[PDB]
Amino acid sequence: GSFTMRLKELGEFGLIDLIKKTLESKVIGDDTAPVEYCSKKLLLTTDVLNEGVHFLRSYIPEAVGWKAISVNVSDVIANGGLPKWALISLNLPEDLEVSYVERFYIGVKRACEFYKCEVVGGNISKSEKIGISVFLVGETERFVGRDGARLGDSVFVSGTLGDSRAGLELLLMEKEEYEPFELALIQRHLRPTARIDYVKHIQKYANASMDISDGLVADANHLAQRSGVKIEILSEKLPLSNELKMYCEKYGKNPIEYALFGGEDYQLLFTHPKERWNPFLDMTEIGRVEEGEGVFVDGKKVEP
Amino acid sequence: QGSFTMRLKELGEFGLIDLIKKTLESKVIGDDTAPVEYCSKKLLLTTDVLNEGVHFLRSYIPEAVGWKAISVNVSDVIANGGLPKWALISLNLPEDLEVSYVERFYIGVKRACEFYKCEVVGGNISKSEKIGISVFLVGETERFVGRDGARLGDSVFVSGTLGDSRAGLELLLMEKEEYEPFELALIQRHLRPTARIDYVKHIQKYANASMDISDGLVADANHLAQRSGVKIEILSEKLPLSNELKMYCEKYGKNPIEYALFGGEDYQLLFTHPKERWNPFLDMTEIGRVEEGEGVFVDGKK
Ligand SMILES: Nc1ncnc2c1ncn2[C@@H]1O[C@H](COP(=O)(O)OP(=O)(O)CP(=O)(O)O)[C@@H](O)[C@H]1O
Ligand SMILES: Nc1ncnc2c1ncn2[C@@H]1O[C@H](COP(=O)(O)OP(=O)(O)CP(=O)(O)O)[C@@H](O)[C@H]1O
Ligand SMILES: [Mg+2]
Ligand SMILES: [Mg+2]
Ligand SMILES: [Mg+2]
Ligand SMILES: [Mg+2]
Ligand SMILES: [Mg+2]
Ligand SMILES: [Mg+2]
Repeated sequence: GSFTMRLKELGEFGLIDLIKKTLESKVIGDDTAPVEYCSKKLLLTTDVLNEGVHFLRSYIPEAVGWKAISVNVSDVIANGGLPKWALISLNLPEDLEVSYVERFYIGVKRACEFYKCEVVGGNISKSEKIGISVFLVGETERFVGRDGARLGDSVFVSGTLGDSRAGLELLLMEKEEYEPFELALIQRHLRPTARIDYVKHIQKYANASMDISDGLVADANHLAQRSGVKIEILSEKLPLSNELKMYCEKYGKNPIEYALFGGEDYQLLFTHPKERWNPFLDMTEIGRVEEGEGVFVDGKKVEP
Repeated sequence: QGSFTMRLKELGEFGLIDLIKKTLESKVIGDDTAPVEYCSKKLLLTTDVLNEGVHFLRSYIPEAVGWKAISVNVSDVIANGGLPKWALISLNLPEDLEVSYVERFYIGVKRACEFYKCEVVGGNISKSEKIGISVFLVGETERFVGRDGARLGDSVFVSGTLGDSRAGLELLLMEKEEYEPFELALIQRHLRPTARIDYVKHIQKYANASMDISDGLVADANHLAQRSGVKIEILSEKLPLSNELKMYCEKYGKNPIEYALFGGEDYQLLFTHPKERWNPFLDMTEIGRVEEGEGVFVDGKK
């Protein structure tokens, strides 16, 4: 035995901080990395999907391809940008069916057409399990990160919350038959759609923005932390879908818990004066930026 | 039922890439980097991967792996006529890996970025069983140079010397406690290859076809040849050999020519153009010619 500090002890964000300092980096910290180029800003970002962690080999491949692109396009949109070019690095087992990869890219192709971006390259390496690393390049006239929230700002989110988590739980049940609303939830988990419809809004009005990937509470703390402010959320303001309620009804669950802690919805979390609100978009006011520290819900403070 | 469906192993690496290209209806895929039109210039996107047990061992000096991680990708950018700008590094890391490993990896990354004048602006972290390193690089150029432009009559050049890296890998594999200075040089060339950043202008201005030598001379020359629909004739006696490589072969009874022909990971350059565009102030060596036909030949044989 020797005892040496391991990554596990440091923790995810502790490691990122170490990386940021070692690099003496000033840009690291947001969903994307803004770089100055031709009077505009290019946004560089990357996400990963590993077999056994974010999907199973039994998952429909085209959906996995759709998701791989969507997941990263989500970061770009959350920071006020439009996707442009992407590369996909694949770690593949030599026993995998050729049709799997082909179908994965069919899903990638459809997502790219939908988001109006393009996969221009990538890499292939041999491995035990499937690993998917996506690199995306986007552009914007105004980058919006996690540290620009202003006190008095209202806190917004897009769509509904908790759907993805319920979808995953339903998939885990491995039932041989699901009801329509259950398939809807499963589809939302398996095939999320990045809110590319919010780009202009974020780019023009948000003071602080990011996408909800790990859950509202957890991601709201990063926002509150980087903006050095306090976030007060009202549970009864959380946008809930009928399918989620139906799910929580059938399995004796509490919707609010799914809305606050459910991950992988890939909706947006942004802030700005309530007056900038756009009723044409499905945004919902759920709280506000108050001078202070931490994230509070109905008064009590909740940590990630 | 029975599964008779084709598996990746059967199809092969390049056959897979062709299928991927076809599926995306992509016109750009195929070269070391991907050129995209932007701001009256050409941005170059590219990605390489270093996986534990395959491209390196966890026992290798971390900072060297960090240096190489950046260097191998910058090499692709350089080989297609561009300069590196921004990079992202996605890491698959075992939760029980020493933090010192990661910090030292990034010290190597930092040093390479300062040397090549580019910057790591972000990345990703994921839990895994083994260390996985995926680097993404963005470069920029005024003139993109791919692998399909070789014109007949062109001379075939390479930079530096060849076979050094393979010699270095073999020395590493001997797991000796101490190496002679010349052996450390060889090891240095395998562990910490220096991308040919000094060739950017030359490649950008006068190369009709270019790429870096990573798989090996003959192996990569073959790609250059089929991509250009030309045949490449190389003369072994012209291959650039280093004193330390020759010293190595002398000591271990090896043939420096084989190393220069098949040795991988030197990350030197392979490009073609008229003999008159030769620049004596760069260490390029003419090793062959571009003629009509197909395939790669060495001293007459395929
Ligand atoms: N999963 C993937 N998706 C899309 N394109 C891919 C890909 N894997 C590889 N490619 C593309 O096919 C071509 C070859 O990439 P490859 O990684 O084999 O070579 P390389 O040019 O990086 C040289 P090296 O030996 O130096 O690594 C590139 O144009 C690349 O973008
Ligand atoms: N190995 C690495 N090297 C450099 N930067 C890294 C890194 N791993 C993560 N980062 C950076 O730290 C910040 C966080 O990345 P992270 O991948 O955890 O979040 P994310 O913003 O992509 C949200 P999500 O939950 O949606 O995936 C980013 O600015 C990222 O570029
Ligand atoms: Mg994000
Ligand atoms: Mg990420
Ligand atoms: Mg993300
Ligand atoms: Mg290359
Ligand atoms: Mg590559
Ligand atoms: Mg390469």
